[PDB]
Amino acid sequence: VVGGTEAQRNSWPSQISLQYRSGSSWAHTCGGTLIRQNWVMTAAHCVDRELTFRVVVGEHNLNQNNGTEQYVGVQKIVVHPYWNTDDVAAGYDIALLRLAQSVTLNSYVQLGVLPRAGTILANNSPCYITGWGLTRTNGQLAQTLQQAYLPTVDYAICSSSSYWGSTVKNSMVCAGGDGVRSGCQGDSGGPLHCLVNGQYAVHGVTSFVSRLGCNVTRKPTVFTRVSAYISWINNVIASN
Amino acid sequence: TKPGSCPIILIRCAMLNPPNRCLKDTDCPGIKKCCEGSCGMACFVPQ
Repeated sequence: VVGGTEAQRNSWPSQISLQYRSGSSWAHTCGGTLIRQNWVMTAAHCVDRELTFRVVVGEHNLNQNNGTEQYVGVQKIVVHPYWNTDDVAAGYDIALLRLAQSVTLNSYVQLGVLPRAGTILANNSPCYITGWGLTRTNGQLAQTLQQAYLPTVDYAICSSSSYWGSTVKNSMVCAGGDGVRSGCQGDSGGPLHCLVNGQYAVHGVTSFVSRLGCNVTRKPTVFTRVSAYISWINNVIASN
Repeated sequence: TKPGSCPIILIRCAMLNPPNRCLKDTDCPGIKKCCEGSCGMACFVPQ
């Protein structure tokens, strides 16, 4: 997250760190949202590789034991059937991971709330992106969970030619593009939290940014619109 | 290595070290172009 602030230790209890086994060590690779005690929602491009994965819940500082964390192996990986590894602009950038075990909920570990199927946010809805991503274009991963205020850019606007034109699909959500705040490498697969009628829900899955940089004026961060996959989500979980 | 050009791709997945599906144009069939995709290297039809 470029231009954010460190989040309060209990601000986003559904935020997970997806990590891969790197030699003997583990490497933070992407964000995710805890949606069930044994299920996690992420980006397809994060788990579409032959790596050994784990999830960390109640994570705050990636380099220190806070004492609030739980480590869990990944039992099942379910990638959207229409996902094309090559084409992130085609959409369907979403995957569900079945945890090896069910987590214990507490002050720091809580389920993420998804939107009612089809929910569309008006232009400029108040959202927050969270993640351990680069804090600057070509910078270093944050150590502590960061958060930045990133409001919606409705489709009509986002898909206009001064924005993302034909790149952005109606199955995606754009937020930010002020040239100051944005998601950046290592934020992928994490939530976009929006406040709608006094309630927060997870409306986005961080997907992609511009090739010219993370925070580029009129190049908002693009997320997979969760509300478009509720039935897919619903069937996977019900049957896996 | 390759007769033609790779397409410009202006979106990047917001992940570090994305998986490569080729390294050389030769890892690609026919009008084999190993190029920088939206999330790692992939095989494009040139220009």
